Amino acid sequence: ARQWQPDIEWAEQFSGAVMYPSKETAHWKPPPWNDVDILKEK
Amino acid sequence: MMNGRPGHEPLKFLPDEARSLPPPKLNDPRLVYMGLLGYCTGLMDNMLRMRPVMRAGLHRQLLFVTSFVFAGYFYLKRQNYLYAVKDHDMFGYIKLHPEDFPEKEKKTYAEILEPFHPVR
Amino acid sequence: MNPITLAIIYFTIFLGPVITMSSTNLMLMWVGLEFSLLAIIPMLINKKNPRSTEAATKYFVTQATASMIILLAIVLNYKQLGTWMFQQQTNGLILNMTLMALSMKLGLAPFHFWLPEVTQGIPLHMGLILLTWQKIAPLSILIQIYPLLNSTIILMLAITSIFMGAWGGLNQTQMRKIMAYSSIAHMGWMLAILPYNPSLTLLNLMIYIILTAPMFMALMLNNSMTINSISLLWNKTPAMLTMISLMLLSLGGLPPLTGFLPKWIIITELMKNNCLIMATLMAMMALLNLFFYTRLIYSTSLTMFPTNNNSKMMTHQTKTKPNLMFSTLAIMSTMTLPLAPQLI
Amino acid sequence: FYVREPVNAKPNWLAVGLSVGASVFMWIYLIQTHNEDVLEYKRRNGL
Amino acid sequence: PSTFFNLTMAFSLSLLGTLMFRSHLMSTLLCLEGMVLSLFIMTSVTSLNSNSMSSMPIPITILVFAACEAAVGLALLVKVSNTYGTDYVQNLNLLQ
Amino acid sequence: YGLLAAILGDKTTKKLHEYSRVITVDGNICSGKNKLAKEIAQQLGMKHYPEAGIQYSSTTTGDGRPLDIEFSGSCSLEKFYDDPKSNDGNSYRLQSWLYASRLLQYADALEHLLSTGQGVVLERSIYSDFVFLEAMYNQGYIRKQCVDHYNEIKRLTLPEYLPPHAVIYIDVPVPEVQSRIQKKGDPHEMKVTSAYLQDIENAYKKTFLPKMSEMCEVLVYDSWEAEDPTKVVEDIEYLKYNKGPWLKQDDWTFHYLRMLVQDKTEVLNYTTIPVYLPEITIGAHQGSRIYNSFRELPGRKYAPGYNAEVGDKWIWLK
Amino acid sequence: QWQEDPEPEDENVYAKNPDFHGYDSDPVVDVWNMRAVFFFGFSIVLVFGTTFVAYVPDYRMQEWARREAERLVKYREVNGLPIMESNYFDPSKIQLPE
Amino acid sequence: LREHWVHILVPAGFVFGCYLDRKDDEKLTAFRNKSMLFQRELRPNEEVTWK
Amino acid sequence: MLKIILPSLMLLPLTWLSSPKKTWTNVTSYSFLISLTSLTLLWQTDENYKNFSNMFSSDPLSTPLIILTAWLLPLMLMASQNHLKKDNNVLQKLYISMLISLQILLIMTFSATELIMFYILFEATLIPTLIIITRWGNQTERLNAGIYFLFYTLIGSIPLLIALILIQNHVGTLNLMILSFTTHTLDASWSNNLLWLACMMAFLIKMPLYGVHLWLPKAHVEAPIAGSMILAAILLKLGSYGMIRISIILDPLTKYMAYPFILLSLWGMIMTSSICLRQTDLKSLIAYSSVSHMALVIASIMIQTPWSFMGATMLMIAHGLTSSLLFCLANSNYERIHSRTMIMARGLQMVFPLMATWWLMASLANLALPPSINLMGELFITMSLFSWSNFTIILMGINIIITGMYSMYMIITTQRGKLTNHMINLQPSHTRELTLMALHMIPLILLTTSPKLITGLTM
Ligand SMILES: Nc1ncnc2c1ncn2[C@@H]1O[C@H](COP(=O)(O)OP(=O)(O)O)[C@@H](O)[C@H]1O
Repeated sequence: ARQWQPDIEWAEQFSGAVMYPSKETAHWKPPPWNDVDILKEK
Repeated sequence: MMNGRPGHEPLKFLPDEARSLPPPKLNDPRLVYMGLLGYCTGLMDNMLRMRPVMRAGLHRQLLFVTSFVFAGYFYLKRQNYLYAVKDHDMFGYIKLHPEDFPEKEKKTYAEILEPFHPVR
Repeated sequence: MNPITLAIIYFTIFLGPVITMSSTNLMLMWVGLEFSLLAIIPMLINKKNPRSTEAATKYFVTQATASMIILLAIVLNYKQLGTWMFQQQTNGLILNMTLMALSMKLGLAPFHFWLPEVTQGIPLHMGLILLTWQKIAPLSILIQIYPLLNSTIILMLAITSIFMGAWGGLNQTQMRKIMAYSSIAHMGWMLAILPYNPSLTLLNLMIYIILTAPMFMALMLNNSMTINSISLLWNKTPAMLTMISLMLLSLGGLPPLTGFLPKWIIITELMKNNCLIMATLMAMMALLNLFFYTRLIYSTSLTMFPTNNNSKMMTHQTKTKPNLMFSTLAIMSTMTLPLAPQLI
Repeated sequence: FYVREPVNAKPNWLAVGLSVGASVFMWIYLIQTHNEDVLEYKRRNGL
Repeated sequence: PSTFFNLTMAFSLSLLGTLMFRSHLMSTLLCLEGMVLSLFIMTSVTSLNSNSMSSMPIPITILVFAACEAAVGLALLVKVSNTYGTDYVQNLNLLQ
Repeated sequence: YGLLAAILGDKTTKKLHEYSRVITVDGNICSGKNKLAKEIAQQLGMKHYPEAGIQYSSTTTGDGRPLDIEFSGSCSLEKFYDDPKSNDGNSYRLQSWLYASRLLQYADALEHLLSTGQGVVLERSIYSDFVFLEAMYNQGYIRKQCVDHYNEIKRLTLPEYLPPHAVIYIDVPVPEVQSRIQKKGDPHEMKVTSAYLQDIENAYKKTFLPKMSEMCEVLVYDSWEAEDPTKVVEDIEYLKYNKGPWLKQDDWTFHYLRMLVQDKTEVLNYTTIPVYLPEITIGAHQGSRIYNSFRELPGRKYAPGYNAEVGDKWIWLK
Repeated sequence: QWQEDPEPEDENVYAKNPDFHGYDSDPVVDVWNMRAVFFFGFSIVLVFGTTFVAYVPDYRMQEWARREAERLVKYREVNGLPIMESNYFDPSKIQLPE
Repeated sequence: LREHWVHILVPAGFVFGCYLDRKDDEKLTAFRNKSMLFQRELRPNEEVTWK
Repeated sequence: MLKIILPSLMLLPLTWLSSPKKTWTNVTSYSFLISLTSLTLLWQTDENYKNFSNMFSSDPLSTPLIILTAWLLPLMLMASQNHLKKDNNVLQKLYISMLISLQILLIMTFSATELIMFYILFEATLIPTLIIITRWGNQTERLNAGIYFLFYTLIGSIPLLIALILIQNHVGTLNLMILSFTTHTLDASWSNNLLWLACMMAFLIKMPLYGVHLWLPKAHVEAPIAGSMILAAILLKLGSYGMIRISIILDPLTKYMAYPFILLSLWGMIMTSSICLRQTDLKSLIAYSSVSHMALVIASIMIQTPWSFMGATMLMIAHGLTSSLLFCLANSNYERIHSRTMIMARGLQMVFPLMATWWLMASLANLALPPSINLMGELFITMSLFSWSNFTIILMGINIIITGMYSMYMIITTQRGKLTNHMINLQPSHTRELTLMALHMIPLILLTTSPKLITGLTM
């Protein structure tokens, strides 16, 4: 039909702080977009 | 490399010795390339800034095609010199130290037996 | 920043490399390195986000200890030769220290851990300065002392960097860190030819600067620190999709574009000097760098990733333009190859 | 036309004249340099 | 003479220190300084027994630059125990 | 506007006066805030910004004629009401576009405030948008993640902008508003489940009002105080603009804020963050078409000043 | 599910433009994009090209060599020389090793 | 030309092509009549064997 | 040779500057004439190679190709006017320009004196091709196919880069003319045995050898028709042209360093030919047909006997034209059918009478029917291979029987049998589709009349 443009799922992989997620590395989560961590009330 | 040469001009662009070399013909393909390289820069700019690609900044297009080209003549004028120094330097050494670069004399084929590997 | 402070800092960040380059008394070369360290730290924490303080505190400790090691080399030389500057006679260990130290400030090879992390927590802008106007200084010191440094170590740091940079890059998805990793790699090629033909180091740098400076001002035009973020480039600003494609393939060595020349002449010079062992392995994993470059190509250009409705809103508004430098540095970079002979 | 009228409503007459005028100074210096250059080259060497 | 090898090893013992953190940023910033003292002492020592008075400026330039260097270092340290309530390095692991 | 201008005068410090504040008036779906706003504006000459709309951005940009729905993000408040908990999620897309619209409105307001010096009345603001989403999640309108995506956009963009100086507020119990709805009859607006109106006010009462109380001046008005712009206006002129983050805004600090609002493409930079929740996603094939079509509208195919269709000239020298 | 377009059908361009030649939808571009393609394609490449290629003369000398052989065979046979002597580079020219 | 100037673009390329082509010939002019196989004395009224 | 090239470059300005409606005819009409200027190179009254200038040369081996490279650009632009007619008027002008640059680059690569000029231009052709395959590729897997096409060629390419810089130091210039008239005889060391592999491997990769040919089936499957034509007709033959000009040096080693490849190719010829026998995707079958008929070529550019070489030159030009013809008609079925499956669409002759005649002639070219250059080619490679070892006929004899079977099966299950009941009704044939074919076969008929022109350097 129409050249397959990437769907959401193809896009999903590129999210995450590491492309090829490791055993423990995957446990990590992507960095905050604002570059400012929610951190804590401290 | 070529730095440390006798007479080196410590910070000069093209020493006057480069006067002796022929000037780059303004239409040298290279300078003409730089021109096209430039026109494209101009056109590209218009595009990235979302302007009519060719019909806009006709003043800029000129600044570009004429800045790049200006740069060329004076650069090529130098790079040309640098290369010319390289020969002056290279050829001279071949002589000053002649024994190391001896003019060998090859033998004619009639004498040289070259191996024949039969394809068969 | 009180514009006055901005001036003092920026002047120092700029007087820093310039003193290094101009002076011959090594000491004065060390303080040039010291001023660069002091000037960069304020800018690094401009947002003052929690990530930033981490960045600067790492950058500073890594930079400071290396600075102290470089000074120790100068102090030791002073005793082995009264001169304040490296000479033919210099003890080999004295020079090797300077290589390791300077390879830490430049962040090459087994000391490549700080750069990717500081490149991740600093803004895109200060990222460029931290990557390209802070490499000029240390490299100057090395290029000056090339006749004396060891061919073995440099090569090892060179090859290592190429590998680390490549391998690191493959996994990364954050752009800032993809660039940090590329810089490690290119920095590697540069230091490979230093012992043999310094003049080529200065080409493999300029081209890297003329390639990276457009690439980053591209990343920030849309301020995308994610590939997913750069992938929606097609909606935010469609024209830069064409040149972003060529510049990234240019950063890797593919033949029609300007990026091949640095790798080609470095390989020609190394084969001229007989390192056909080393050069071969470098070129091969250099090919790994293009894989992650093209994976980004895929997401940003060759394939159109899905975007968000709120993007239509950003299209409406006039897009603040990219400075002229982008163009002049995109073209001179993507296609100058037909003019290579003069460049070298 | 434009509610928020374009900042670039019309050319920056200055930006034209320093862009046009600058380029015409470039050429007149460049072409001058070449013929001047040729001469010196010619005479510097025998001819 | 040997005096120099003690100072040099002092700098290496201080080197081993800065390169092996022990959960205290302040202590490190303090080790770092131990080097500058060792460098200052060695530079002054050789300049003094070479009677090279033209170089004494350096022993001090080394200290002046090192002091500010440390000033910057401590301001980063204060910035850290303002964001994390401690100077402990482990906290500095967000950039992973 | 840039450091150059700021360096040479052009300081927001020299352009501020007592009447110069950011005042928002927030109420339920029908609090008569529209009226109070205009008046307060008329009182201090404050530029009265209208509530943010689907096509508020289009009126903002270029010609200003209203855009086609799909060009403006395909959001219907009309469909919001007639089809709550819709399969396509028009309600969330409506809310996300609304947040982007007020982000543009608030930023345009701040740009007028720091440049002209005149104050601004913005009715509802990014600060008072969450009540609609809170009520929508309290209802079946939006699901939990949808909420998280809005909160993430809010946390990323709202902190940068300075808070409303004061937040004039009206209150009229749910019965009142429903009745007020009946007076201006509109099939869609009419069918708004009360509990949803209950959830909107509840948020202001509980969340928005005290939240801002600590941050900005809070003036709550009963309907009766309302419809009496004079009295409310009087009270505003009465409150003391002291408590709040605005106190630290030195000229050299305002400059950077100005340069932000001066750049709309950044104001909403984080509004387009690549978080792929299904309602928000354009989709590449549909998005490409909508783009080729929005970008081909006259005067839009090229930057302002360069598209000849609408009558721009001098393009060959610009 | 995300918003995206419904599959676009492919038009029967032969329903309108019943004279469709396959190049473009509007008819005149169609006609003028075959009147120039059959012409520049067949009429002056397959014809003028084959004419010129056919008339390339003695391509790679193989029209010259069937005569030079004939005079050489004429000359060698009548003078009694071997028609294709068995060594080409004369043995005298060669300086063999020892 | 009502926007048919485009046509000349390609033809023109051929002309400049042949011109630049001649230029190369002019450059590679050594051995004009020194090619052993074709070394001949210029016939009357001919200053170039091949131009 | 700057008329075959400069006028070509100018095509790019014409694709961009020209009207959106008239862009297609200006480009196709002009490159047809660009092919006519290309025909002038064929005028070689003498043996001496025509060295146009320092960097640009054309000898018997390159000339038959430069003309084919110029010829297909018109055709490529005519086969992609349908798909790519649904684009935005700036995606087209990009595709047209991409196709234009391929032959500009390919014309130069085939017409290049310096071997590294070949390398730079050689590996550049990947940029235009990868864009054509990845950007416009219909299937979800073209991102993958593009990766395979870039890495297999690239990993082979960097060894050649090191090798050619290596010979330049060893001999002192990479000029094909000199390298030929100079004494470069490798010395059968262990290292040289590596040099030889370095130079040949990059060429052997894009000329699919049995070991590394997986890139070509994957690439042509999702590639658009214009990309598949370019890969089969000109792109794969870049590898063959390289092997002919590079083995002038490395003269002694290939006598004994070729056995590995020769056996890989001849056994490969049988297995690649056979899997064509049961492959459901038609484009898949043509691609493996291309691998097998190209496996014959690497087995003639390695035996290195005069006849092999021109057998190779005959087959490469001939198979190039035939393969495209097959890939072009496969596309016409794909666009109406909307599926690559061979089993669907049975009986077409009943509904598309002529396309079937083109299908029949293309298949007869595919198998070796005798008054065709395709057969002359195989007959010659077959002869030399027999000379190398009389046993070779067995393996080059199982391939001929298999090649007949799959070539006719494509005709028997696609263009005969009962008509498919009611697939989307199959609209009649456009005149473009038929010409695009006629333009492929009319030259195949004309070349078969005078085979001398495409015979190679050897004869
Ligand atoms: N987040 C939201 N979701 C749905 N509708 C909204 C939202 N924010 C504002 N609106 C719309 O704004 C309108 C305000 O009512 P209206 O009588 O037009 O003005 P006022 O609120 O001043 O009385 C409501 O009808 C409501 O549908």
